[PDB]
Amino acid sequence: GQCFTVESADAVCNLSDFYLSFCNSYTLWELFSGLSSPSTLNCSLDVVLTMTTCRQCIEAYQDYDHHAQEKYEEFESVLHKYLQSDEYSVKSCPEDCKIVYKAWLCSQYFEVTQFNCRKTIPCKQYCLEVQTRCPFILPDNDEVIYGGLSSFICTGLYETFLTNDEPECCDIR
Amino acid sequence: LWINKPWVHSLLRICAIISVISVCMNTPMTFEHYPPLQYVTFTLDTLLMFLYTAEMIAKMHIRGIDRWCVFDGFMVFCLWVSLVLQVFEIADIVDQMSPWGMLRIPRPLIMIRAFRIYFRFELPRTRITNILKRSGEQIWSVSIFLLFFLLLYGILGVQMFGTFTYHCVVNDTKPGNVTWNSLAIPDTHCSPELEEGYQCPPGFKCMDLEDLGLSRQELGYSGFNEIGTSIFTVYEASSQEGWVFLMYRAIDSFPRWRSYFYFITLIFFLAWLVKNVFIAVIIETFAEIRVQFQQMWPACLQKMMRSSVFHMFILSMVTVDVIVAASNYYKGENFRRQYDEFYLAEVAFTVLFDLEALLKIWCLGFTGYISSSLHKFELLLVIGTTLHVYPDLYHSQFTYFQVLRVVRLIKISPALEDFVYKIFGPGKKLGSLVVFTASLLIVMSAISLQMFCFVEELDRFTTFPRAFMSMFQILTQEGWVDVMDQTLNAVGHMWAPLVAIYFILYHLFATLILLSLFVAVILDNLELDEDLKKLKQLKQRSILSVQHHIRQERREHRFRNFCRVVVRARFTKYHQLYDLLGLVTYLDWVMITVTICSCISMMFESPFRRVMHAPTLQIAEYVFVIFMSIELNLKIMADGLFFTPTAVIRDFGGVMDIFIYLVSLIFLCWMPQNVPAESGAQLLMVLRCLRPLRIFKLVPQMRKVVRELFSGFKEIFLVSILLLTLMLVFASFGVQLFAGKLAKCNDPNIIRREDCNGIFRINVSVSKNLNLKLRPGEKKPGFWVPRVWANPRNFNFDNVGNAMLALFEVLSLKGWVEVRDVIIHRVGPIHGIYIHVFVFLGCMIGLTLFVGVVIANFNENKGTALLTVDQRRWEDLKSRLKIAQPLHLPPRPDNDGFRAKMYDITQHPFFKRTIALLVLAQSVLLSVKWDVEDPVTVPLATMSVVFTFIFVLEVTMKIIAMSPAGFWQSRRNRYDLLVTSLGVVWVVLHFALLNAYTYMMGACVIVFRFFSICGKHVTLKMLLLTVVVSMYKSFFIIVGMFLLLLCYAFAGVVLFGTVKYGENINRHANFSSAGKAITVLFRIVTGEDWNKIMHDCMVQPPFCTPDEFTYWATDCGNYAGALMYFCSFYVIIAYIMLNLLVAIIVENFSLFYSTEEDQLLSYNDLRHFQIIWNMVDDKREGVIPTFRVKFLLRLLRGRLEVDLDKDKLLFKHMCYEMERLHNGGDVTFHDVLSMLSYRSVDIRKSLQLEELLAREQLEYTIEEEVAKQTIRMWLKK
Ligand SMILES: CC(C)CCC[C@@H](C)[C@H]1CC[C@H]2[C@@H]3CC=C4C[C@@H](O)CC[C@]4(C)[C@H]3CC[C@]12C
Ligand SMILES: CC(C)CCC[C@@H](C)[C@H]1CC[C@H]2[C@@H]3CC=C4C[C@@H](O)CC[C@]4(C)[C@H]3CC[C@]12C
Ligand SMILES: *[C@@H]1O[C@H](CO)[C@@H](O)[C@H](O)[C@H]1NC(C)=O
Ligand SMILES: *[C@@H]1O[C@H](CO)[C@@H](O)[C@H](O)[C@H]1NC(C)=O
Ligand SMILES: *[C@@H]1O[C@H](CO)[C@@H](O)[C@H](O)[C@H]1NC(C)=O
Repeated sequence: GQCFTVESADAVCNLSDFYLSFCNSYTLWELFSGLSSPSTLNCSLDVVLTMTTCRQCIEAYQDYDHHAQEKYEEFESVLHKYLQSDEYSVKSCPEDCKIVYKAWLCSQYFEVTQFNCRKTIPCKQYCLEVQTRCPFILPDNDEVIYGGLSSFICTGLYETFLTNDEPECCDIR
Repeated sequence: LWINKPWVHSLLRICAIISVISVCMNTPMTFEHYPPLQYVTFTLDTLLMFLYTAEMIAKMHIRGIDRWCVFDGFMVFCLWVSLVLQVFEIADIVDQMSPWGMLRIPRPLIMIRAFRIYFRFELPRTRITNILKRSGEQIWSVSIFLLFFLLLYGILGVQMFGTFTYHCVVNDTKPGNVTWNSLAIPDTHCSPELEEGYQCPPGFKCMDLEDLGLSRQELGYSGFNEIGTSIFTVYEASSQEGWVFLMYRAIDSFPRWRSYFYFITLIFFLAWLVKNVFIAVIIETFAEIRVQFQQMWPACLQKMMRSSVFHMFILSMVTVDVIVAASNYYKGENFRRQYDEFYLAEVAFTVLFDLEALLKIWCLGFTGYISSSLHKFELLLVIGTTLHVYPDLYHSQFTYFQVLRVVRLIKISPALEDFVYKIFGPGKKLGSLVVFTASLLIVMSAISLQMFCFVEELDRFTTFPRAFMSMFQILTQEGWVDVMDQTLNAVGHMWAPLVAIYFILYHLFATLILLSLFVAVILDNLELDEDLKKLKQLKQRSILSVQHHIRQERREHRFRNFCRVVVRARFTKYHQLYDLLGLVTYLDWVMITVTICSCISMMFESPFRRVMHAPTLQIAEYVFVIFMSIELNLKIMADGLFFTPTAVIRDFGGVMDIFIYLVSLIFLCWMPQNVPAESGAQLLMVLRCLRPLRIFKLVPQMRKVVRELFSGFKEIFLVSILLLTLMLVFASFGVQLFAGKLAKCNDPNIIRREDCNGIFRINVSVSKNLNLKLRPGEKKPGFWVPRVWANPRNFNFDNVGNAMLALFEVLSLKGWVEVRDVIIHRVGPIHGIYIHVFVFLGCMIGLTLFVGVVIANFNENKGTALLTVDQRRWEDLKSRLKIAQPLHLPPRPDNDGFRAKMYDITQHPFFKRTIALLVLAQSVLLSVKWDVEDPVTVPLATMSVVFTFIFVLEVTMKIIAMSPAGFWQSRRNRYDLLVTSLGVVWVVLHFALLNAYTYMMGACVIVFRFFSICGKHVTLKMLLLTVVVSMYKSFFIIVGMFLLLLCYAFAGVVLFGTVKYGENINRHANFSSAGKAITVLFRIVTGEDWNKIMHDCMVQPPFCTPDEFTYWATDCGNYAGALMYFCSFYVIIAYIMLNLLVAIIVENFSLFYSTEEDQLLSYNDLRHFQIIWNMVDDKREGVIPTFRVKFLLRLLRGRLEVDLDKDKLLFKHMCYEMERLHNGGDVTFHDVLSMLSYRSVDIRKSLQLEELLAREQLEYTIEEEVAKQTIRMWLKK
C-alpha cells in the first residue's frame, strides 16, 4: 500500500497510491478529482475509468510538477544566499520555512482537496505558515516603494483570508 | 511721470513674479506634457520683454546712461536672450534638449525685483552692514573650524579604515565573473582575516570585488579610499545621513572598536557640537540686531450671541464636527464615501456655522464683524466649507477648510493663546522668514531646473514640481546625498565637480543658515523685548577717552538618635577631592555604589541569561533589595515618612524611590520562572528596568539637571499641544482623502484589484547602494510570491490613529520621502502639497518651537533671561577677564647674539606662519592609508621624518632662544614638546623596527601635531575652547541622557529581545543584549530609521510564532509596547534633551568667542595690556606697586591710550583709583584690568542696578578726592 512515484503517463494508465514526483503529497486520485488543464480539459476522473486523454492530463500534471520544482529551486536559492538564516527567529529555521513554502507552492499549482489525511488544515493556511516560519526578505524598491512590506505576504487590505469552499489539504509540519 | 505712478510699480513687481512662473514652465518635459504652454510661455516672455524694455528706455533716457539699474538691465538682457532662443526652439532648429536652455539660468533672479521694496529697514545701512560684517566674520571662523574637524575625521577615516571591497560571495565565483547572483542576500561585507569583521559562513568566501572587474564607479561614492572621498563621507555623516550603514560596513570589514569610537565621536563632535556653533552664530546675529536697535536711539438675539453659553455651544459644535469628520475610517471596498451619513453631518455643521456667521453679522453689522481679524478667518472658513460641501468638492483640497475649524478651539485656553502670540511674535519677523524661505526655495528650484531639465536619464529636475521636491528634500536632509548622487551620475564626469560644489553649497546654506535662522527667530520671539527688560529692571580714538567724555557730559526619642546619626554622617591644600568625597552622606554613597553594581549586573541580563535562572545575576538583586530596605528603614525612622520637612515622601523623587523599591522587592520575592509576553510579570520586569533612575535622585547635580529641565514643562506641554493640533488637522484630512487609497498590488505589472491574484516572481533587495548593472542574460534574484492588494505596512491613513502615527513618524523626517512618494504615486500628484505643507509646518516650525522653549528655559534658569544684550555681554567680558593671566613671554636677552637674534627669529610672524603651514603639510601626508605593503607609505614616512626633524629644530630654537624655564610656561609649548618627543621616538623606531605598528605610531604622531594646529589661530582656539568647555559643562546632562538610554535599553532587552528579524531589526541592530540595545538606542536618535525599527518590533501573528508560556520563546513583538517605547524615547531624547546641548553651546560661544566691538574691551586690547604689563612688571610677579601704575597708564597706546593732551583728568582718576583700591599698594593685574574694563564701557548700559550704583559711588568718591587734592595743591602754592 506504499507510495508509487509517477514517471510515465503511459505506464500508469488505486489512483490513491500514485504520488507526484516533486509535489509528493498529491495522489493522482486527488488530481483527477478537481484539476484540469484547460487545453486538454476533459479529465473529471471519467478519463481513467473509461486513453490518450489520460496521457494528456497526466503529462499536464507532470509539467505542473516540473514548473513547481523550478520555482522551488529559485526560492531555496534565495534562502541559501540569506546569511542570517540561523539568527532571524528563535522559533523557526530554514527547514521549517522550506517545508511550508513547498506546501504552499504545490497548493498553488494543484488547488484540489486532499483525502486520507491524518491531520487536515485549510490549504490557504500554508500561505500563513510561510509568513510565520520564513524570514523577512526585503523586496527590491525601484519600481514600487513597498514601504515595509515583506516579499511573501498573504492577506490584503480588508480581507478575511480564510473563507468557505476551501480545498482543506493535508498537514505536514 | 509714466513710470513713477503707484500702479506701474505694482505692475512691474507682479510681472517679475509672472516671469518667474514663465521660466518655471519652460522645460522640454513640460512642453511634452502640455504643448500649448510652449506658445503661452513665449507670449508671456514677449509681453514682459516689452514692458521691462520700456522701463529701461523710459528710465535710462531720463538719466544719462542705482546699481539696481545694471541688475534690471541684465534681467532685460536675459529676457531678450531667452526670447530669441525660444524663437529658435519654436522653429525646430534647436533641439530643446540641448544645454542652450541654461541661458535662462539668471531669469529666476528677477524674483528679487518683486521683493526689493521690502529691503528698507529702521536701521541705517551702516548699522546693517556692520551687523552683516560681524555675522560674516563669525560664519567664516566657524566654517574654518568645521573644515578643521572635517579634515581631522577624514584623515582618521583614511587611516582607521580602507575600502569596503571584500564581500561574501558564493565560493564558486570565478575571478572576473561575479554577478548579482553571486552575492549574499542582502549584500554583506566581510574580512579576509580570521579575527576582524564578519566571517562568511560555509558556502561563501570573502572576495575582493576589485580583482574581479568591478569598478569604483559601480560600487558607490562613499567610503574612505583617499582624503577627498573621506572628507565628503565625513561631511555626509555630520548631517546624520547614511552614517549608520557605513558604520555597519566598517564593523563588518574591520575591528569593531575602531568603528564604535570613530562614528560615536564623529556624531558627538560634528553632528551635535560643531553644528550647534552655527546656531550660536545666528543667535548672536539676532543679539547684535537688538544691540544696534538699542544704541541707535434684534434686541435679544444680540444678547444671546454675547453669552458665554453660546460660545461654549459653538466650540463644542466645532469639536463634535471635527471629531465626526476624522472618524470616517475605511470600511472596505463595498461602501460609497460620497453621500453617506458623514456627508450629511458635514452639511449640517456647515449650515450651523453659516448661521452663526450670519447672526454675528446681523448683530454687529458687517464692517464691525469683519474688522475682528478673527472673524476674517471664520468668514474664510464659512466660504471654504460651504464650497466644500457642494457634492463635487467634497473630499478634495477644499477639505482643508473643514479640518481648519479646529483652530477656533484655540479660544478655549487663554494660556495657549497667549503662548501662541508670544512664540510666533509679529508677522514681520517669522512671516518675513517664511516668505524668504519660500522665495529661496522657488528660486533655487527654478535655477536647478534650468541647469538639469535637459540632462538625459535624470528625472529629478524634469519639471518644476520635481525640481522643487528635490530642493525641498535637500532642505529636509532626508536622502539629500541620494539626490546629489543621481544628479552627479546623470551629468557625467566632467561637470560633476561643479554640480557637486553647487549642491554642497546649497546644502551648507540651507541646513546651517536657514534652519538656524528659524531657531534664532523663535528664540527672539521668546526673549523679552529690550525696552521691556529695562523697564522691568527699573521696576525692581581710544575707547577710554570716549567713555570719559560720556561720563563727563553726564555730570519616640530613642533609636531615632542612632538612625539620625547614621543617615547624616558626611565628609585645605587639595579641597577638590574633599568636596567630591563630601558630596553625599555615607548612606547615599553606599546606595550609589549599590545602584551602579545592580545596573552593571543588569547589563548581563538577556532573554537567554535571565536573572530568575542565574544566581550570579541574583547576587546584585539581593544586595540591592537588602541595602535599600536598610536605607529606607533608616531614613524613615530618622527623618520621618510624610510630615517632617525633610521626610522621605516630600517630592516626586521620594515617591519614585519607594516605587523602585517596591517593584524590586515584589520581583525578588516572586522571581517568576515563566514570564509570558504582555503579562503582568513582563510589565514588572520592565518596571524593574527603571533602576538607573535612582542616580537622578542620589546625585545633586543630576537632581539639578532634572529640576531645571522640568522648570519649563508648561511651555514644553503647550508646544506639544500645538504639534498635536497640527497633526490632528492633517490626520483628519488624510483620513478623509487617503483612507483605502494607499493599497495596491505588490506586483507592479498589475493595476486593477481584480487582476491582483495568482503568483509572481518578486525581486529581492540585494544591495541598495551597489550598482552591478551588468546582467548578460540572467534575471535579478527573486522568487515566487502571491499577488496581494496591500498597504505599505509602515503607514496608512485608514483611521485617525494610523494617520497620527504616520504623521508623527514624518515629523521626525525619517523615511518621510517614502511617505511622500507613496502619496504622490498612489493617490495623486496634487496630494504632494499635503505632505510638503506638513513637513514645513511641523518640522521647520513645529520642532523648532521645542528647540526654542528649551533654550529659553535654560537661559532663564541661568539667570540671563532678563538682562539686556549689553548686560549679558558685560557678564561675558567679566568672565573672560576673570581667566586672563599675564603673558608668558620672557624678555629678550641683552648682547647674547646667539639668543637675541634667535628671539627675533622665533617671535617673528613669518616664523609662526611657516610653522603652521608645516603642521598642515605634515597633516596632508596622511592622505593615503599608511600600510606596510604599500610603496607610497615609504615616501610618506620619509617625508614625515624630515618634518619631525624640522619641528625638532624649531623646538630647540624656542627652548634655547627663550629659556628652558620659560618654554615650559606655555601649555602649548609643553604639548609641542610632548609631540616632538613622540616624533623622535617614532623616528628611531621606524628606522630600527619598521613594522606596521611603527606606521601606526607615525600616523598617530602626525594626528597629534595636526591637533596642535588649533593653538596657532585666534578664532580656532576660541572655538575649540567653546567646544571643549561646553562638553565639560554638559557632563551631567550627557550622564542623564545616558541614564535614560540605559533604562530604555534594559526595558528593550526585556520587550524586544527575541523579536523576529525584519526590515531593520537584524544582526546589526537588535535588542538581544544590553550592549546591542544601547548602541541601537544611540543610533535611533542620530540618524537611523527608528520608525522602521519600531514597526519591526510591532510584529504580530501571522508574521511570528507566539508562545503562551514565556516571552523568550515567542519570537513576536509588543505592539502597544513598541509604540509607547519608541515614540516616548524619540520625543524625550531627540526633541528635548539635545536642545540642552544646543543651549550650552550657545552660552559658551557667547562667553569664549569675542569680536572687536566698539564699546567694550576686546581681545586685542587684552593682548596689548598684557604686553604693557609684561614690560612694566620686570621679574614677572604679576603684581606691581603704585607708581608703576602711572607708568603703565602713560605707556598704554592704541585703544587704551590716555594721552596727556586732552584727558589728564582721566589719567589722575585712574591713578587715584589704583591708589585707593588697597590703601596704596600692590595692585594685581586684575585690579588694573578691572579698572580698564569699567572705564572702557558705558556703565549705564552694561551694568545692573546694584553694580551700577556701587560703581557710580566709587567713581564719584574718586573724582571728589582728586578734586580735593588738586585744591590742596593750589592752597599749597
Ligand atoms: C454656495 C454653494 C456652493 C452652496 C451649495 C449647496 C448645495 C449644492 C448643497 C447643500 C445641501 C446639499 C444637499 C443636501 C441634501 C441632499 C439629499 C441627499 O440625499 C443627497 C445630497 C443632497 C441632494 C445635497 C446636494 C447638494 C446640496 C444641495
Ligand atoms: C552584608 C549583607 C547584608 C549582604 C549580603 C547578603 C546575603 C545574605 C545575600 C547576598 C547574595 C545572596 C545570594 C545570591 C544568590 C543566591 C542564589 C539563589 O538561587 C538563592 C539565594 C542566594 C543563595 C542568595 C542568598 C542571600 C545572599 C547570600
Ligand atoms: C561565468 O559564469 C557562468 C556561469 O557558470 C559560466 O557559464 C561562464 O562561462 C563564466 N564565464 C567566465 C569568464 O568565467
Ligand atoms: C562550496 O561550499 C560548499 C559547502 O561547503 C561545498 O559543498 C562546495 O563543494 C564548495 N564549492 C567549491 C569550494 O567550489
Ligand atoms: C525585476 O527586475 C527585472 C529586471 O531584471 C524587471 O524586468 C522586472 O520588472 C522586476 N520585477 C518586479 C516585480 O519588480
